[PDB]
Amino acid sequence: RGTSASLDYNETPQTILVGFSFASIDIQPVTDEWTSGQEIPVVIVDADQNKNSRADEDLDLNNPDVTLIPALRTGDPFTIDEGGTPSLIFTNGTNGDDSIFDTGAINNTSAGQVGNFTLNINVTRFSSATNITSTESIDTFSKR
Amino acid sequence: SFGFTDDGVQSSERFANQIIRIEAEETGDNTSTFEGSLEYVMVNQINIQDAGTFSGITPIADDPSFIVIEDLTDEDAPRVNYNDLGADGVTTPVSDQEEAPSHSGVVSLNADSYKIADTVVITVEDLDLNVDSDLIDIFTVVSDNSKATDDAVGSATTQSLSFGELGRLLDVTFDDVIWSTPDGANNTATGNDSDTCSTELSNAGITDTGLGATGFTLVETGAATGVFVGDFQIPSFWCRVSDTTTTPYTYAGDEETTTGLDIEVNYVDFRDASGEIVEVGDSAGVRAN
Repeated sequence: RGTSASLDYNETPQTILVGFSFASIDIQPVTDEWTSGQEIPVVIVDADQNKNSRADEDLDLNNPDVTLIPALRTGDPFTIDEGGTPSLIFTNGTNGDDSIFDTGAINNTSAGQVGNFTLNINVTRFSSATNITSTESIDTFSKR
Repeated sequence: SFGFTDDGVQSSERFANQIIRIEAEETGDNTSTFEGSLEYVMVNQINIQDAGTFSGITPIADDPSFIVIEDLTDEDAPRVNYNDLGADGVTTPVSDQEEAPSHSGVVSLNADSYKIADTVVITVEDLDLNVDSDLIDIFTVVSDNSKATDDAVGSATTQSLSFGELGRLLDVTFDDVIWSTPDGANNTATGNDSDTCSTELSNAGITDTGLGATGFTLVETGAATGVFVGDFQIPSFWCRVSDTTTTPYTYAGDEETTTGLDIEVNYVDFRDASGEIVEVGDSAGVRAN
């Protein structure tokens, strides 16, 4: 923030200043009371999410480059951060013949849903011959 | 040649030797009127140390620029001379001069009292700090543990002189002590317990460890407005400097609350209304409920 660059044509330079913008969020009820089964608008104004002046942009969860998403919470959901910052590893391999992923089914029976989890790993030709390990972070409100 | 000798405090000790030629352009086809421009950069404590500022001027052009080392008025006002052949056939020069004054800077703080996590906004009204009319002028904070100008707005390049430190333009203090991050070689004090002040702050979730860590910068409001504005947010805790006479600074072993301490900003004008060095400041109080 505060630093700049300089672009020049016709011996008249222009600064390209980097800055942040204060946001404003406001739920807008259509009439006096918000009752059941009525859509009312939610409006966010943050210039930091307008990263292209020639395109209309969406706050998609799935895009890592959208840094912030609005969220509403009630009671106590069990989000992916419920026990603190998780630990994640990716792997290549195959399911065992006794794995729940190969033998289970979703048919409301212990025979289908309940099992154990077994796998065989081949990450020997992977970079540094280790399973892909990750650096984790959690959004304060969106829980991503 | 450009520079100063010794302190550079006395006028006889400042020098600037240069010649500037204006290649003016005819306004029309048969209009005998020829048009040109001048512009000058007044030197400050930061740009004077860099050879970039002196090599940056354009000595021969339709729109030249030249350096001013100090206030130029009366007999020393910059003057352009044009040798001329008159209608009576004798060669008689014509000339014009314009004074190039220096300005007394003021620094202010937007509020008289702040609270924890309040935005504090600093403004400096010094016209002499505008060095370019086309571009926004920006000043940034120094992060170099081997220099006396650490966690202050200025330049890593520096020298020790009579008036103080030559690379220092602005800094922020709590209880008349520099607000600096506990980093370097002299931050090993643990205080009452066995935890050093740097990790002591980190456990409190504080990232605004000093002025250099808030990203504070002085930004000119317009291209040639001459008004600079910066802002940052007051922290809950800070780490006091035990001894300022060593480089790097020696930090205390225990964090302290900012509540009940005054906050101050100090600006050093390299050129006041007479072209002399002076320091000016403003103060305010941090409160709690």
